[PDB]
Amino acid sequence: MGEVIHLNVGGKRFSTSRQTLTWIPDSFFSSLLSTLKDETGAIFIDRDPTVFAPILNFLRTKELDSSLLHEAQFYGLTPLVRRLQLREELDRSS
Repeated sequence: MGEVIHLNVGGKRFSTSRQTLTWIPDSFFSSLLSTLKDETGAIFIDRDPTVFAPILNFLRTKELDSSLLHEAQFYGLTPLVRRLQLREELDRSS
């Protein structure tokens, strides 16, 4: 049961599950999977992959581990955006 989704994000390859990409509703991925594919049949995402790895690992693990915030906003990853903004609030000295 389930579906394996292969992604090509600006030339860097990732493989994940449909579940991982769709637990956040109304996101970029929600729409994407409701498209452009490369030679290999992977879904192509025309974005810099530099911070995609930490985005993907958040979607997998539901825990964290700025450009990350900006990409999370682009992809419409609501809880990640929130937790990143609150991380900033936590650090405030004024």
